[PDB]
Amino acid sequence: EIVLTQSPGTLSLSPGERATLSCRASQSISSSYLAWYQQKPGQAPRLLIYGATSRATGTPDRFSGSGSGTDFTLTINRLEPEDFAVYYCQQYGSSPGYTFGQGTKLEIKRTVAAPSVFIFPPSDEQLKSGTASVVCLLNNFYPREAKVQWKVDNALQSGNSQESVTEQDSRDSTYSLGSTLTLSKADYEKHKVYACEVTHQGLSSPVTKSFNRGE
Amino acid sequence: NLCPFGEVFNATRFASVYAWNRKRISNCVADYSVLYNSASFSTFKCYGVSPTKLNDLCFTNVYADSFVIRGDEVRQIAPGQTGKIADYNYKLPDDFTGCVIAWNSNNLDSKVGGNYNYLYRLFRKSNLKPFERDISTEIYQAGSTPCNGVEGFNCYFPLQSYGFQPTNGVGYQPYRVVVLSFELLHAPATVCG
Amino acid sequence: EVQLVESGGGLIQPGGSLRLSCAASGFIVSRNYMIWVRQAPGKGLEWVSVIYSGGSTFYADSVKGRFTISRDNSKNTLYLQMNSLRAEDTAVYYCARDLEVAGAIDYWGQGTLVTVSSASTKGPSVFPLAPSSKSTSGGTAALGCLVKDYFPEPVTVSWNSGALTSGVHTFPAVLQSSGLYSLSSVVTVPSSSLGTQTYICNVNHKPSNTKVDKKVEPK
Ligand SMILES: *[C@@H]1O[C@H](CO)[C@@H](O)[C@H](O)[C@H]1NC(C)=O
Repeated sequence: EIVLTQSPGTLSLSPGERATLSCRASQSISSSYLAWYQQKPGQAPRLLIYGATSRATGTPDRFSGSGSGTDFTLTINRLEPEDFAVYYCQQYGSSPGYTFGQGTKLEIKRTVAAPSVFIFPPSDEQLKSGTASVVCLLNNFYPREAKVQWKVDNALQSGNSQESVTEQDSRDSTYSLGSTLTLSKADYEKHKVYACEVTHQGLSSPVTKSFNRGE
Repeated sequence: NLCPFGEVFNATRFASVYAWNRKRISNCVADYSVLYNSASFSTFKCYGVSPTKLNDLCFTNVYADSFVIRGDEVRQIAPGQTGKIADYNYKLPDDFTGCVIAWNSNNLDSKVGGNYNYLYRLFRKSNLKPFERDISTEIYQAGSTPCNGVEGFNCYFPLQSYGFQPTNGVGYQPYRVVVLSFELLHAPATVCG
Repeated sequence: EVQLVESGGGLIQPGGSLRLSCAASGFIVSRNYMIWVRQAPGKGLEWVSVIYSGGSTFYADSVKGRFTISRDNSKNTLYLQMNSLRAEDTAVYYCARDLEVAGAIDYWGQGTLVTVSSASTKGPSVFPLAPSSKSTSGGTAALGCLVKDYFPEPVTVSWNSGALTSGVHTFPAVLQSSGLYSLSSVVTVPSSSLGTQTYICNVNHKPSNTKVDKKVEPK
């Protein structure tokens, strides 16, 4: 059956620029049966365009649809931070009646911003359960690429940490990241200096936050 | 004395499917193998009747219904189908006794830039009964708010245009359709082969 | 106001059944094309089912024979009955109103998460991420709550019962090697506010009947 192939898979552009998103269909369809959607994280998809060119309610003129046959395009003029989203195309003329493209993920660039770094020792409450989680927070940085190096008495720790990254902020276009080092209480009590060392394009040299267990 | 099938099959213009045309055929000799034998048809499905068989029978009337739909929809013109065409535009009965004939009419019904004269009914509260024909154009109320005959949000014109353009894919191209149904009550039998 | 409010999603064992509801306001469900669309975690949109105003129904091949779409006109509600659930049915399920060439899919519900798994329900532990910075530094302090070891998703975190939203980051949950989720929620505030303002994370994990308000205090 019909396949919709979107490209590029990912796109990263600055405010004020123009994004061009392509949707290619594996067979020719009437343009009356193609639509575009915007899906921001945590939300349902929002209809932008239907019938290849018609703007849905609430869709401003800077969003433009075009195309015919096997080739369709969504153009987003005057990009802004809130345009961060996944954009999907959709056909509704061919079997089985509804098909979506795989989406183009749009990132909105901003000036480089270094993370603010914080380290959190485990709570006494958690230690009472027999486990120690040590948390390193990298707040409001750009670009997304960042390196967290855990050190315990200056031994570099591998295999015992997990990271999570927020979606790009819709207002300030930054990311934040948390890294959690997990130890047993007995292991945690065998060492003194807990440090997370952070590398990022916005830092001229790596930043280290640390604490001494018990201090 | 000869049935005017050419009037139906060779008509210059065909009806939109929602306003499908019915021709009553009476007091004539038919002969459908001459009609069937014709590489000029992409669909020729008969239900009940066999084609080479129809030359033998006598019905008290024959109806030729005709209209245009999309290539992908021809499959809905069959007993027991569902979909926008079967539900809201043209409906055959489960016990249909007749033949469905269709051919690609792209070279007649398409235009550069789209021919928008052919319509289908998109919105309708209930399914059509078999051989029911609904030509109303009342604004369709999709919500709680009355439309008062004005189109708007949740107030949609019920008919929509096909967009027949010549380079469309075959499933989006127009197909002309003729449905022959065979009527046997108990009275004169005015149509034989 | 016109809207579609979904419910019914949650944890179900493989082979089990769940019914999703979609309560409409304004739209008359029985007069519209109504659909269900699902989105597996991190994946794209997949159309699931449609019901016509005249009552015709259609289904994607991946759910045919196991899912049933239906409606109740008196409650103006759309349902999806899902049977013989499998791990790959795990997704956020959306209902939506379709207008086809008159407007495609213009209104969508908020989504309800279905998790198909035989892992047991477990409620989180909530631990403070206490601000290190002194209230006199003249700078910014970070504080938060670690919501640890829970199943299934989701949990919700607010701060000061929703009065504090600026500077909050609630991170995506991570699946730990135990098969339990963990997440942190953090907020940055002026360090000078640590002596005058109380900071409380409100955590709710409905599957385990866990509702926790934790005060996060400096140490
Ligand atoms: C339609 O017109 C063509 C013209 O070539 C003719 O051959 C055909 O028999 C006609 N169809 C009828 C008479 O049913």
